[PDB]
Amino acid sequence: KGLTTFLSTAPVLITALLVFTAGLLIEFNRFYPDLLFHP
Amino acid sequence: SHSVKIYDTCIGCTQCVRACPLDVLEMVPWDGCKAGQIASSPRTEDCVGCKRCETACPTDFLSIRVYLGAETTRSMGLAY
Amino acid sequence: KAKVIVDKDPVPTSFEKWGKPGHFDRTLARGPKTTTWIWNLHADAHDFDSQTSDLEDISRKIFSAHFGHLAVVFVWLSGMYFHGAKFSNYSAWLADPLNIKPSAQVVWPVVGQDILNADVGGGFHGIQITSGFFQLWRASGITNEYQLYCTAIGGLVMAGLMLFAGWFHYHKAAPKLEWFQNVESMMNHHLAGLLGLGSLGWAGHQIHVSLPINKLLDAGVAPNEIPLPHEFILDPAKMAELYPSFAQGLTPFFTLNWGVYSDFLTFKGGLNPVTGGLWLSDTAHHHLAIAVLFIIAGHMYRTNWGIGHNMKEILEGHKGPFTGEGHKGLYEILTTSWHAQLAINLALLGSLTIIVAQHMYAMPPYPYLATDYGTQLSIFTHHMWIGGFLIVGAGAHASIFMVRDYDPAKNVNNLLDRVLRHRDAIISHLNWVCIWLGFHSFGLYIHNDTMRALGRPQDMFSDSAIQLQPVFAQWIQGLHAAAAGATAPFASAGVSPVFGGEVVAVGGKVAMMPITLGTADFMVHHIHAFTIHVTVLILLKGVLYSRSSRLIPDKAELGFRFPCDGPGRGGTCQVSGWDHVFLGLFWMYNSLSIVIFHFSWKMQSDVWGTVLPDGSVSHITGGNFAQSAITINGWLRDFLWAQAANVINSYGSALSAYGIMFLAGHFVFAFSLMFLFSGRGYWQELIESIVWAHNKLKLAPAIQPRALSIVQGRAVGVAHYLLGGIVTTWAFFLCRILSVG
Amino acid sequence: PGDFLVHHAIALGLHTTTLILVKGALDARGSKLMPDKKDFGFSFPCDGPGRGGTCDISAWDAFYLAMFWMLNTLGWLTFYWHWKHLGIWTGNVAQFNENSTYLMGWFRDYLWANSAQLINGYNPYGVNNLSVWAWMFLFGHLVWATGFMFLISWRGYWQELIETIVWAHERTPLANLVRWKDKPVALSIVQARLVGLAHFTVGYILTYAAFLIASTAGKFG
Amino acid sequence: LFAGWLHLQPKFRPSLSWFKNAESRLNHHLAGLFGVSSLAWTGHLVHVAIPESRGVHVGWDNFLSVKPHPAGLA
Amino acid sequence: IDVVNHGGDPQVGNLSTPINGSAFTKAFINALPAYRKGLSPNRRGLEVGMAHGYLLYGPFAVLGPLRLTEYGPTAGLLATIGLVSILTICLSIYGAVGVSKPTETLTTPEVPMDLATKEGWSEFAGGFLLGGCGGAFFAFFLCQTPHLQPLIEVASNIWS
Amino acid sequence: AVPTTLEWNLNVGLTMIVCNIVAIAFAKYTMKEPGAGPKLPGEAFFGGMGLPALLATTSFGHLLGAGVILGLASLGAL
Ligand code: CLA
Ligand code: CLA
Repeated sequence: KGLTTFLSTAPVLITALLVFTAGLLIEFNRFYPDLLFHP
Repeated sequence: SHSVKIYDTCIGCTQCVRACPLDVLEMVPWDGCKAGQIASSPRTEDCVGCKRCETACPTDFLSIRVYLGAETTRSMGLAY
Repeated sequence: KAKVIVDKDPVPTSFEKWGKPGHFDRTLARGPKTTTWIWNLHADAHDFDSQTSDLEDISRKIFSAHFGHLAVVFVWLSGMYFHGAKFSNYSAWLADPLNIKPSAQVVWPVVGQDILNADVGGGFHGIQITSGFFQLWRASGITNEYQLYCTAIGGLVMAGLMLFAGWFHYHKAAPKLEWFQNVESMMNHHLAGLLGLGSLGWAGHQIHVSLPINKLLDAGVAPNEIPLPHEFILDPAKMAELYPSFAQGLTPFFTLNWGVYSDFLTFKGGLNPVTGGLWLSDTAHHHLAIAVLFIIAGHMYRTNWGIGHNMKEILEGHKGPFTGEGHKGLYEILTTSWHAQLAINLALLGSLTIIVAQHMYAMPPYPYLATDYGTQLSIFTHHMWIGGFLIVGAGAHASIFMVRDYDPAKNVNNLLDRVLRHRDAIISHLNWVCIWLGFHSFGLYIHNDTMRALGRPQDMFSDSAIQLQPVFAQWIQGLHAAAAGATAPFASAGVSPVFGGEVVAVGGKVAMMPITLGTADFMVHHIHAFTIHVTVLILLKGVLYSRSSRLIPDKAELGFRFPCDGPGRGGTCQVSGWDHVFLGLFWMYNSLSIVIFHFSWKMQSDVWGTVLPDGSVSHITGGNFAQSAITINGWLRDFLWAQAANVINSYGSALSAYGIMFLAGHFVFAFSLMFLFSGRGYWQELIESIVWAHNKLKLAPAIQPRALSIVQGRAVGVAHYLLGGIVTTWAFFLCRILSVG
Repeated sequence: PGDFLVHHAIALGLHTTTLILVKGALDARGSKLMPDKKDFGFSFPCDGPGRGGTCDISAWDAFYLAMFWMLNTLGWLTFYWHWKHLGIWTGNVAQFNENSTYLMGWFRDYLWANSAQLINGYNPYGVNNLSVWAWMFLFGHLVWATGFMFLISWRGYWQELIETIVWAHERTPLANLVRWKDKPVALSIVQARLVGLAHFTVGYILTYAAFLIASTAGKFG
Repeated sequence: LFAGWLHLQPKFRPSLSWFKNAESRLNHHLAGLFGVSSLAWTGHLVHVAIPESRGVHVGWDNFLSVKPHPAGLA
Repeated sequence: IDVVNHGGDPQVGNLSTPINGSAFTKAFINALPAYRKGLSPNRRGLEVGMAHGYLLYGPFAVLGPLRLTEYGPTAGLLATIGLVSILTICLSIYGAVGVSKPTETLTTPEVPMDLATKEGWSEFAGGFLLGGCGGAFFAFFLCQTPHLQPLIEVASNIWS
Repeated sequence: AVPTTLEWNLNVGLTMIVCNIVAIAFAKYTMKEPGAGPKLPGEAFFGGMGLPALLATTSFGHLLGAGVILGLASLGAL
């Protein structure tokens, strides 16, 4: 019960958010690379 | 010599006098406060200007206020 | 006297304090009213003395945190062994170690960073590592990647064991205060049981594993027909066919017939001509000798049985006329203060790491270590930087000892009291020797710049010009070159080819040459002494003037880490013991940067290079240290401008990450000066302007945004300065030496 | 495309230098942390470590922190002018047109490439006519780096150092005959901000004037 | 010189009974100053002077290696 | 036995170490031209200037722009004369500002009262001028008259 | 160059015993607390030291004996 409060702290959630955002961007630039502009 | 000026927004908490390292400040009786006392700076020629009194003041803006002026051998705090 | 006594379950293991940050400090527990709370959460997270006043709880926290740090280090080591096992060309490198570069990290191809996978040989693409793990595993007798995988698994198991021990020694069975005060038992078990038994076990490994596998490797046997190290023990016939004194048993050890062990316990001294490393017989004999010496030294101190010393009567008996009372009070200082122990241990570990750096370049312990110039340059630079950081941290913790753990009642007329009593005479003469060294080490360079600029090459401080030959170091070099056979009659060669002899060369490249010292070496060694002395001056001035001065006499009540006392007395800015560490970080940057620049130029110009078939050595730069390392323009032109041609032309190649890191370190160095030059009261007013714009759109944060504090502003500035400079020098060094080496 | 990005760097430099300058001009009379900033005047050191820390709060901080931004902006635009005009005057304009879009082209094809004849103004093999410009280059580096001493290290360290030096003078024989009329103290806080600023500035102009003149005089000379 | 300076310091100044101890002074002067010194000169003679008279260089390096007689100390 | 004592007054910021004030440094500092008991100014300055002018014809004679040239000893003499003149101007303006009584330490419990006045420091400066010129010229004459004098070959082979 | 190590004559054992006795004499003259020890029969024969003191003297005699045996083997004695 006290663990979920620690996971709800600012550094843990900002790390989870940044890893999720970086993973989404990396998985996008793997499957759809080299997008300098919208065609 | 520096100018230590005490204004009328003083609660008489005596924190400036206990924070002062060169006995510049003291407490005088005062009818305009709940604590019945206000700070005064008689021997302000001994003030170095460290502003420890300004650090310890609990007013929103400080009732005790140090103005750095002419520099003497005591304002510089020189052992030589 | 020395017994095991613990408290059972002193701290319960619950997650309720995980969700309550700032629990360790009373001031941090009121809640984050301002953003200074967030930085105070990290600044005081490990300062266990400010958390609790009981030394037993502090020592328990320290003992349990050491296990977590060891678990982190073991996770790191297991990760390195796993990268050697899975993502490396170590099996390819063992077949051809003279034409295949060591690589242990592949780069994922999601963006154009697939170019960062360098072509290193054997059909493997990856980053050319310079850590020297490959040469370390070759010296350890590791022949296949499964032995690295097993070591990685063992590192994970040991890291989990250390984590469990850290939980156990804080939440299940935590030792008392007097379990820490008996440093006699601790030091006996660290000398004999940790250093002695560790070096004895490594001596046994080097006898049974490293020596036969490495002798078969140097004899020309491919590693996948080389037998595994356990049939060398299980079948002693294969172990005794080479080095044939294993035919006789262990009885010559016990009858003191040690001489027949001379085939595999040698004192050859020099480098292996086949590999360029030290003889592994010399290393095994060395580890056995220092194991016996450390085990003997671990029986010095009285623990439980009457025999031994108590480390107090040794201190009590050491007293003279110039001191009087002596070392009385120092045992209580070192057994009641953790900061004095950290200041001693961190200084000795820093100087030890610097010794490691200065020794592994001249006497390379590993096969094909001196051949790969990148590994040697990287380990030298890395260990200099680590050692200097530890020395500055020692100055820091001496300053923390002086205001937080020093007691004047226990220290009357001893050594520490008298150092405090003549600190003005200490610091003023250190200031004079710093000024003298600065003038007569840097004004020589300024004079040489001036006379080379004014067309006066005969008025300079050069070998052709007015000479400044380091006659004492040359005499010591002559003593070491003639040491084998005269003062060390049972050494086949000298300890290193540095002091004399011939060019040790492996393949086509030079392992080591003699390093002749001239006017440039004299002048740069005096700059080394100067920069070391100024770092000593700032750190020691922070130590001695930590409690009081003529400026601020009541400075111990302000603490170790405070910004200033005010604008009075002219302005008492950066008076604290912390700010002397802050300035000493800049000066260790300057010192160690000049050290690694001297190394990277002297070895490239006068040691490293290729061997022509005629016999002459063609160096990397061409021996320009003799004439260009005497001028600042020569250091700028022939070293910084000339050798950074590789790091700036690295784009579109396999070393372009080094050019990226070069520019990134330049960015972080420039970014540091915003924090270093400016002050808090600018940024507080700027944040006040931003707060109103947030208030206009209902964007007021609950935690009020404050500017970083003055000490935190200095800390951020110095951390960015060191990071940006060190990353820059790392990138420059590695991209230069991965192109010319 | 190499002119778009440098123009936005220039716009960043003017806007930020304007931000320090407007910020210190409009907060000169006072603000939330320091209401009575007009009583101490234009140029004062601080208002103590109280109220969270009050370093660089005088309206002189605007000038002091905007000299750096003005020098950085003028460095950006003069590097722009010099590299574009070197591409024009050499006749190879493609170097700027392909390498100014990224900063390593700036760092390599403009700084490293055009410092070559500069730093070879004096070498072990002789002396050129640009030896005074190489000497000014190194002189500007020395003064610019000496400014870092006044800007990073602050006053009370030096006051504590000068106290030991004063003790050493007054306690040594044969030099305690020579007594100062005025007591040697460290440079004050605003004075040392100004001295480090002047060193930064003088080193900045000296080393860029040396690099500029030698870079475009070793080619077109 | 350092011994003479040391024996003027009050910690190491000998008492009057030590100076008038004739029995110990005679014992250490006949056994040690006259006997041990003559024995040491015999050691130098049989170790250095006699072999150097016979062409055998000894020095401080070889006196633990060059045995003065073919039947040494047996 | 505390060999490092105070000077008799512990709260004064100095220590009576062996180097500072024991037996051999109280003499030979009290017996130097400065702090000697019987000398007047223009005699202290004469002795000090003679020693200084003699020693300063060592890094100008063999260390200069002309040290490979036969004009080198003469240029070193002229440079020593110029430095002695600059130092005399410094002494003269230091006296002309106004001098106080010199600092009394543990090594020198008695300082010269004659150097505590502006007139005494003018005599000291004049004696320093005459002594410096005499010492520089004497060192020039000694170095020049044998024309080789192989003691000068030592510390010029070092300072090649 | 081997140091002529002299593989186990009886003079090696005699020298080891003699230097053990030398360690006994040195420890009986110079130790501070030799009476510490749990128990041993015949304290009169062992000079009134405990068992850890006995181990310390025997170990010091082994260090001294090893040093003198290797030194006098390298010189050529024994
Ligand atoms: C290039 C940059 C630079 C320079 C010149 C200095 C200069 C100095 N530093 Mg340093 N320092 C710097 C940057 C610099 N620092 C920065 C970045 C910081 C880090 C925050 C500091 C912080 C710092 C601290 C913390 C300390 C110093 C100290 C010192 C002094 C060392 C003594 C010495 O070498 O005297 C010799 C002087 C030089 C080598 C400078 C070159 C001068 C040449 C050789 C002589 C030319 C003079 C010329 C002939 C005069 C005639 C010209 C005429 C027209 C006037 C010296 C004055 C230490 C100190 O003062 O104690 C001794 C000390 O405590 N430094
Ligand atoms: C065994 C220990 C020992 C020894 C070696 C010494 C040694 C000495 N003691 Mg000493 N003494 C000792 C213990 C010892 N004493 C004891 C325990 C006591 C205390 C009771 C004294 C109390 C004591 C006193 C009170 C005095 C001495 C003095 C001296 C010195 C005598 C003068 C001298 O140097 O003549 C050395 C002379 C010879 C070796 C030769 C003597 C004449 C020979 C036999 C005649 C033949 C010479 C022969 C042909 C060789 C020729 C030489 C060659 C060129 C051919 C000498 C250094 C004196 C002193 O202070 O000196 C510093 C003194 O004042 N001692």
